Amino acid sequence: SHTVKIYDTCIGCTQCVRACPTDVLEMVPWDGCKSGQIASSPRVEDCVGCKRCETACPTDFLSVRVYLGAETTRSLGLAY
Amino acid sequence: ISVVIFHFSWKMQSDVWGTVTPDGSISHITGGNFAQSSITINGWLRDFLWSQASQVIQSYGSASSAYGLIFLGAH
Amino acid sequence: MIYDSQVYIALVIAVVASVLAIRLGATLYN
Amino acid sequence: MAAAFLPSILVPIVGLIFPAFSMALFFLYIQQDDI
Amino acid sequence: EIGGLTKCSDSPAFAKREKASIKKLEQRKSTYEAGTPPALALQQQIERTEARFDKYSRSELLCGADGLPHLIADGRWSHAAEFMLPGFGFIYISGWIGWVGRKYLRAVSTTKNPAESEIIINVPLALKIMTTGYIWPISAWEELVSGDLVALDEEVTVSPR
Amino acid sequence: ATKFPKFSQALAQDPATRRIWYGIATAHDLEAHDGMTEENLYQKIFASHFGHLAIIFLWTAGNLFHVAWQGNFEQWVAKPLKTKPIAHSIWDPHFGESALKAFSKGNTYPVNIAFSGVYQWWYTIGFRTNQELYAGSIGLLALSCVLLFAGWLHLQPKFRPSLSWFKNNESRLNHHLSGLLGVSSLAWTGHIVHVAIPASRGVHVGWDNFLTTPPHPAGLTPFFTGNWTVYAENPDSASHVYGTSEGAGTAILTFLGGFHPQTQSLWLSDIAHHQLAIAVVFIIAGHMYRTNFGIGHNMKEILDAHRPPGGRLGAGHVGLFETITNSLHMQLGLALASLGVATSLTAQHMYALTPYAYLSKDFTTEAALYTHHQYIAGFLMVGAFAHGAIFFVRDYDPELNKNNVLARMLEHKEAIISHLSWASLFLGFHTLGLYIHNDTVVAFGQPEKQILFEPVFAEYIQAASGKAVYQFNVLLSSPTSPATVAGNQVWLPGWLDAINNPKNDLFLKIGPGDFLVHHAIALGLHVTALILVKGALDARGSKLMPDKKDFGYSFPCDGPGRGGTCDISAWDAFYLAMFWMLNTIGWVTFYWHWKHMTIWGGNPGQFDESSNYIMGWLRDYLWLNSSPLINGYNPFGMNNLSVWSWMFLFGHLIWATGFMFLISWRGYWQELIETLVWAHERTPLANLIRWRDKPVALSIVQARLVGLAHFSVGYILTYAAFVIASTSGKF
Amino acid sequence: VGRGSKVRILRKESYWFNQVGTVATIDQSGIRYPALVRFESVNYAGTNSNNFALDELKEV
Amino acid sequence: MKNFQKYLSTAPVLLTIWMTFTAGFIIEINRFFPDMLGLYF
Amino acid sequence: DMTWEGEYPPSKVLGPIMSKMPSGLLGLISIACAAVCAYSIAQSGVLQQQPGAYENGSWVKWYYVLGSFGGPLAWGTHVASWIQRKNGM
Ligand code: CLA
Ligand code: CLA
Ligand code: CLA
Ligand code: CLA
Ligand SMILES: CC1=C(/C=C/C(C)=C/C=C/C(C)=C/C=C/C=C(C)/C=C/C=C(C)/C=C/C2=C(C)CCCC2(C)C)C(C)(C)CCC1
Ligand code: SF4
Ligand code: SF4
Repeated sequence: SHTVKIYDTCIGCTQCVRACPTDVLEMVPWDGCKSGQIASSPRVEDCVGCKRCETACPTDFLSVRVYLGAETTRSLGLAY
Repeated sequence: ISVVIFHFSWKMQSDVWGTVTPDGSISHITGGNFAQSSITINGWLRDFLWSQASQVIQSYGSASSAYGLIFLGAH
Repeated sequence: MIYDSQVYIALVIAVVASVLAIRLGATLYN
Repeated sequence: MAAAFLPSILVPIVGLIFPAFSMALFFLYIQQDDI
Repeated sequence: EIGGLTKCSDSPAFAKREKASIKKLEQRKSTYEAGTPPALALQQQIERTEARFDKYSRSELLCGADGLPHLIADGRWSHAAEFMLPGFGFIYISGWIGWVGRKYLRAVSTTKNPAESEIIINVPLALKIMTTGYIWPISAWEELVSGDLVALDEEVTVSPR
Repeated sequence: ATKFPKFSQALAQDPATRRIWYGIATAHDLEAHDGMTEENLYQKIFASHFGHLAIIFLWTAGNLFHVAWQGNFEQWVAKPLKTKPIAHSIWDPHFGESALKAFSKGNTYPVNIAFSGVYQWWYTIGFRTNQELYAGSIGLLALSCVLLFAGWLHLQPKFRPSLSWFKNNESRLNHHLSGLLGVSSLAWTGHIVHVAIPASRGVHVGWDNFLTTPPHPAGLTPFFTGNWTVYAENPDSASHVYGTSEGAGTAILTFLGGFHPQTQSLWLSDIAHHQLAIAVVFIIAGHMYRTNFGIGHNMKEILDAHRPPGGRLGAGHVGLFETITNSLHMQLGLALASLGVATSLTAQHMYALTPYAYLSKDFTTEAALYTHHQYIAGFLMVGAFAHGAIFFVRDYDPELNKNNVLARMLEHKEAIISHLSWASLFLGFHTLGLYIHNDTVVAFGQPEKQILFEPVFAEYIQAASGKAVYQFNVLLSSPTSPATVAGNQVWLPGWLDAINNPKNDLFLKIGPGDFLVHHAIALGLHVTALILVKGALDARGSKLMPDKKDFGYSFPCDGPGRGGTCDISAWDAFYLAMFWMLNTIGWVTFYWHWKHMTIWGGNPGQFDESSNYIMGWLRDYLWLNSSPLINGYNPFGMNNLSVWSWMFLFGHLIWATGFMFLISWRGYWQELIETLVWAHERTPLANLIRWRDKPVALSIVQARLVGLAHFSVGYILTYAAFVIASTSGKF
Repeated sequence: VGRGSKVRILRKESYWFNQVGTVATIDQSGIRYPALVRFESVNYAGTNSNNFALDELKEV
Repeated sequence: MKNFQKYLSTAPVLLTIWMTFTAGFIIEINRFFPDMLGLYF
Repeated sequence: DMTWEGEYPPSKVLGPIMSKMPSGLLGLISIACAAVCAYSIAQSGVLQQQPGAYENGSWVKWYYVLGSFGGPLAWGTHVASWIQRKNGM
C-alpha cells in the first residue's frame, strides 16, 4: 500500500478529500486549526497514488503527503 | 511519411527518371539499383542516404550552399 | 602448439571453478 | 586448431542448451510461492 | 610570426586563395556579356573580394600554412584588434544592456502591478533609463560600494540544505 | 521473504510483472534489503568482491587461452608488421560458404582479428610461445579458484571479519600503499628485469633457468654496495634489432627518455626504473598511518586539525572522518572519481607515450584502445557523482557535518550551480557560434572570413616541453634555460628527439581546429558536471520539493501538482547526465579519430582546414570514412567487414528503440496492455493458458533506465563498429 | 507581530523563506499556525498566502 | 489612440521593432564596412 | 580532540616530540634544513654539468638526495616554530 500522512499545518479546507478518487481521505474533528477539522487517511489500502490530494492542498508545502510504496492490485489500479 | 517520400525519391530516380538517347537506350539516374539495394536496410543507408546526400554535403561554395547550411541546421 | 590433453586439463580446472562459484553464490544468497 | 571438434560441441551448449536450462530454472524460481 | 605562423602579406597560400577566388568569379562573369546586371553584380563581387583580400594583407593578421588568417588572443597588444579591442567593445555594450535591464526592473518593481509593466513596457521610462547606460561602469562601482548592487543573504530565498 | 525477490517483502507481494523486474535491478542494493545489518552488509560486499576478482581473472585466463589455442601469437612474434592478431575462431552455423572464406582470409579456419592489443602487450612483457601463454591461462584459472574459495571461506562464521576490521582505515591504507601498490610495482620490476628485458635482448629466461641466469653481468653486488650506476652503463643501441642480441645493451635501469627507435615504444629499462621508483615512493607512503605500533598518523586527528584560522573554510574538515568511514557511497564515489581520472589518463598517455612494441603501427588497436578507455572513464565519472548523490540522500548527517567543508557546499549550492550554468552557457554560446560562423562563411565561398583562434596556450606547453615547431624558445625549446641544461645530462636527448619527430603522437601539432574542439570538450565537461553537481546538491531538497530526502534517491516524480515535477529525483539527473557523458566522450573520440585518421592517411592538413566548421566533420569525417564500413556487404558480395556493417545497423536500431522508452511514457502503454489482457481472456484455446503475474507497463523510472540502456548500447555499438571498420578498411 | 506588519519567513520549507510578506490576521483562539501572511509573489501552486506560527515570522 | 500606443508598447511588438532596428544597423554596418575580421579596416 | 579555535593551533598538533620543543630551536633547525636543501640542489646542479661526473646517473649522490629532502622539513619546522611561538613554547 501507499503511505498517506497528514501534517499539522492542515487548515481543514477539505479540498484533498474532495479530490481523492478512491476515498482514502476523510475529515475528522480537530482543534489545531480554526476550521476545527483535520484530514485523515484511514483507508490507505485503496490509495492508487494519484497525488490529486497533493495538488488540491493549499498550504505552503502541503499538509498531505503521499509516499509511494508497496504495490498491490488496488494500488496499481488494475481492473484485471 | 518519411518512408513514403523516400520510396518515392528512390523509385523515381532508379526506375523512372533519367535520360533517353536517340538510340532508345534508357539511362536512369541511380542506374536501376532499387530492385537489389532497397531490400535491405544497409542498401537504404548506403545507396540512398549515403549516396544521394553527396549533393547536400558538397554544396559549400556553390549556389546550393544554403541547402548545405539548412541540412546542418535541421540536424 | 597446444595439445589435446592441455585443453582437457583446462576444462577440468574450469569445471572445478564452476563448482566453487556455485558454492560462493549459494553462500552469498543465504 | 588442436581440438577442432570442441567448438561444434560447446557453442550449441553455451548458445542453446544452457540458456534453455537457465531461463527455465529462473522462470521456475520466480514463480515459487515459498522461498 | 608568433606561433610558427606567417603574416598574410608574406604567405603564398593566402595569395593563392586570393587568385583562386577571383578566378572563380571571373569565370562566371565570362558567360555573360558586358552591360548585363549579372555581369554588373559579378564585377562588384570581384571588387569586394579584392578589397577584402587586400585589407587582410596590410593588417597584421597571421596566416597559417592553409592561407587563412589566424587570430592570436593570449593578451598581447600587437594583436589587440583581433580580440581585445573588439572585446572592450562587447563588454561596454553588453554591460550597458544588462545595466539598463536591471535598472528598469528595479524601477518598475515598486509600482502597483510590476508584472504588467514588463509585458507592456513603459516606453518613456525605459527610453530614459536606457540612455543612462553609457556610464554603467561608474554606476556599477557606485552601487557596489553603496550596497544597492548586492543583496544581503537574509533577503534572498534558498532551499533546504 | 518467500516468492522472489527474497530480500524485499514489498516487491515479493507485488501481483504484477513489476516484481520480477524490480527484483533484478535491486539485487545488489544490499543496504536497502530487509533485515540488513551493517555487519552483514560489509561481509556480503567482501565476499562479492572476491567473486568480482575471480571474474576478472577468468576473463584474463580466457584471453590467454583463446590466443594460445586459436590465435597466431607465434607467427606474430616472428613478423609483427605483417601479421594480423587473431582474437579467437568463429564457429557459426548461420555462416554461408562465402562468409567462411571471407573471415578465413590468411588462415585455415574463420577468425576474428584482435583489436584489444593483447599481442603487443604480451610480446613486450616477454611472451614468445603459445606454451607460455597457456601456462599463464592455467595459473589465472587456479588463482580465480582460490579467490572463489576465499569468498566462500570469509562467509563462514569463524572467518567472517568483524565490523571493526572493515573500519580499520589506517591499516588498510598502509597495506594498500605498500603491499598492493608498492610491492606489486617492485615485483613487476622483478619481472621485467629478469624476464622481459632479456627477451627483448634475445635471451630466454623462463622458470626453467631464472635461478641460474643473472639479469645483469655484475649481478646484484652493485645494488648492495650502492654502486647503482652499473645498472645504467650500456643501454641498447640506436641500431638494436628488437628481440635479438644484435646491438643489445646490458643496462637494466636507465633514464634514456623517448622511444626505442625500431619499435617506436618505451625502453624497457626506463619502465623498470619507472616501476622501481614508483615502488619505493609507495612503500614509503605506506608508512604514514598509525597501526598497532604507536608511530604513524591518526586520520581523524589530521582532518580535525585542518581548519584554516582565517575562517574562510568554516569549521574545516572536522566530521569528515566519521562521514567517510560510515558511508560506503562516499567511499565508492571517491574511488570512481579517481578511477575515472586514471582511465582518462591511461587513454591520453597510451596513445602519446607508446608503451608496447609496435602498438603505434597497429592503427585500429590504437583507435580501439583510446575509445575503450575514454568511454570507460566517462562511465566511471558519472558513477562517481551518482554515488556522491546517493551519499547526500542516504548517508549525509547535517549535524555531524556542521559548518565543515562538506556542509558549506550545500550552503552555497545556488552559487555553484548558477556559475556552472554561466560557464556552460558561455562555452556553448561561443563555441557553437564560432562553428556556425565558420560554416556560414565557408558555405558562401569566403573561407578567409573564418574566425580561427590559434591555441597558443597549449602550443606554449608543447614548446615548454621542447617542441620546436612553434618557435617560442621558452624552457626546453630554449638551449639557454636552466631546465634545458639541467636535464640534457639525463632523459632530454631521448625526449627532444621524440617530441620533435613529427611521425609519432608525442605532442601532436595543433592548430585552430584543435582550439574549437577543446572548447567543445570543455563545454561537454562543464554541462555534464552541471547536471551531476545539481543532482548531488539538490538531492536532499529544492524549492519545488523541500522534503526530497524522505523520498530517496530514485522516485518517479512528485505528481503534476505545483506546476509539474517530472524528473525531479537525483536519479533523474544521473539519467540526464548520461546523455551528456556519451555526447562528451563522443566529441572526444571523434576528435581523436579524425585527427589520427588524417595523420595516418598522410593528409594532416585536411583536419586543419575542415575541422573549423561542422560540415567538415559531417562530410570529410563521417561521410567519407563510412565508405568501407557500409560496403561490408552489398548486392555484389561481402568481406570480413560484414560483421561491423551489421553491427553498425544493429547499433542504429538499438539507439532508435531507446527513443521509444524515452519519448513515450507509461499511461499510453498501460492502457494498451489492458486491451491485450482483454483479448487473451476472451480468446478460446488461449484461454487454456494464463499468466501468474499480471501484465503491466514498465514503471516510470524503469523505462527511463531501459531507454537509457538502449540509447547507450546503441551509442557504443555504432561507434565501435565505425571506429574499427574505418581504420581496418582504410589500413 | 500584528496585522498589517511586514514579516520575514523563517520556516525553511516555505516557498517564501527569507522573503517578505504582510500579516493579514492573527488568530487568538490557540491554533497551531495563527498568523495568516499574504505575499506578492505566488508559489509553485499559485498560492499567495499561508498560515505561520509566530516563531516562524521575523519583524522587518 | 492611448490604447493603441499601449498595444505598440507590448513586449512582442517592442521586441520585433527593436530587433529589426538592431538587425537593421548590423546589416547596414556590414554593407558599408564589410568583412571586418578584427578592428583593422 | 585536535579541533581548535582562534588564530593558532595548540602545541599538540605537532606530535609528541615537537610539541615540547622551543620555537627558537625549531626556527634554527628550519634554516639548517633549508640551507642543507639549497646546498644539495646547487651541488647536484654542478655535478650534472661536470663532464666526468654525470654519466649513467653518477651525478646522483645519496647525501645530496637525502639533503634535498630538508626542503619539506624546512617548511614543516618553520610552521612548527610559528605554532610554538604562538603557544608561548
Ligand atoms: C625493508 C625496510 C623496512 C623497514 C626498516 C620498515 C619499518 C617499519 N615498518 Mg614497514 N614494510 C616494509 C619495509 C620496511 N618497513 C615494506 C616493503 C612493506 C610493504 C609496503 C612494509 C609494510 C608495513 C606495514 C603494513 C606496517 C609497517 C610498519 C613499519 C614500522 C614498524 C615500527 C616498529 O618498530 O615495529 C615493530 C616491529 C615489527 C613489526 C617487525 C617487522 C619490522 C621490519 C623492519 C619490517 C619487515 C621489512 C621487510 C619485509 C623485511 C626485510 C628487511 C630486513 C629485516 C632484512 C617500521 C618503521 C608498521 C607501521 O606502523 O607503519 C607506520 C605497519 O603497520 N610496514
Ligand atoms: C599488503 C597486504 C594486502 C594486499 C596485497 C591487499 C590487496 C587487496 N585487498 Mg586489502 N586489506 C588488507 C591488506 C592487503 N590487501 C588489510 C591489512 C585490510 C584490513 C585493514 C584489508 C581490507 C580489505 C577490504 C575490506 C577489501 C580489500 C580488498 C583488496 C583487493 C583490492 C581490489 C584489487 O584486487 O585491485 C588491485 C589493484 C591493483 C593491484 C592496481 C591498482 C590500480 C590503481 C588504479 C593504480 C592507480 C594508482 C597509480 C599507481 C598512481 C595514480 C596515477 C596518477 C598519475 C593519477 C586487493 C586484492 C578488497 C577486495 O576486493 O577483497 C576481495 C576489499 O573489499 N582489502
Ligand atoms: C565498482 C563500482 C560500483 C559499485 C559497487 C556500484 C554499486 C551500486 N550501485 Mg552504482 N554506479 C556505478 C558503479 C558502481 N555501482 C557506475 C559506473 C554508474 C554509472 C552507470 C553507477 C550509477 C548508479 C545509479 C544511478 C544507481 C546505482 C546503484 C548502485 C547500487 C545497487 C545497484 C544494483 O541494484 O545492481 C543491479 C543492477 C542491474 C541488474 C542493472 C543492469 C543493467 C545493465 C547495465 C544492462 C547491461 C547492458 C545490456 C545487457 C547489454 C546488451 C548487449 C546488446 C548487444 C544486446 C549498488 C550499491 C543504485 C542505487 O540506488 O544505489 C543505492 C542506483 O540507483 N549506481
Ligand atoms: C544538439 C542538441 C542540443 C543543444 C544545442 C542543447 C543545448 C543546451 N543544453 Mg541540452 N540536452 C540535449 C541536447 C541539446 N542541448 C539532450 C539530447 C539532452 C538529454 C535530455 C539534454 C539535456 C540537458 C540537461 C540536463 C542540461 C542541458 C543544458 C543545455 C544548455 C547548455 C548551456 C549552453 O551550452 O548554452 C548555449 C546555448 C545553446 C547551445 C543553444 C542556443 C543556441 C542559439 C540558438 C544560437 C547561439 C548563436 C549566437 C551566439 C546567437 C546570437 C544571435 C543573436 C541573438 C545576437 C544548452 C541550451 C543545460 C543547461 O541548461 O545549462 C545552463 C542542462 O543543465 N541539456
Ligand atoms: C558529489 C559528491 C562526491 C563526488 C565528487 C566528485 C566525483 C569529484 C570529482 C572530482 C575530480 C574528478 C577532480 C579532479 C581534479 C584534478 C585535479 C585537482 C588535478 C590537478 C592537477 C594538477 C595541479 C597538476 C599540476 C601539474 C601540471 C599541470 C604539469 C605537470 C606538473 C604538475 C603535476 C605540477 C563525493 C563522492 C566526494 C561525496 C559528496 C558528493
Ligand atoms: S487540502 Fe491540505 S489543508 Fe486542506 S484539509 Fe486536506 S490536508 Fe488539510
Ligand atoms: S494519492 Fe490519490 S488515492 Fe491516495 S489519497 Fe491522494 S488523491 Fe486519494
